[PDB]
Amino acid sequence: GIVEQCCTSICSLYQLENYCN
Amino acid sequence: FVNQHLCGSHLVEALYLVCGERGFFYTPKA
Ligand SMILES: [Zn+2]
Repeated sequence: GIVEQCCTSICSLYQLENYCN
Repeated sequence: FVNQHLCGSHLVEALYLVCGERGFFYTPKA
């Protein structure tokens, strides 16, 4: 999911925002 | 913003910046 994606590949802050409460 | 490569604790730091007072859920795969 996002944890793996950000580390194996790349990820954007906009994608990180999907994890906020 | 630019795309980033974030591993281990460095991803939790990013989430903390992005979400702030809203809080977040850190859910790695098992
Ligand atoms: Zn480090």
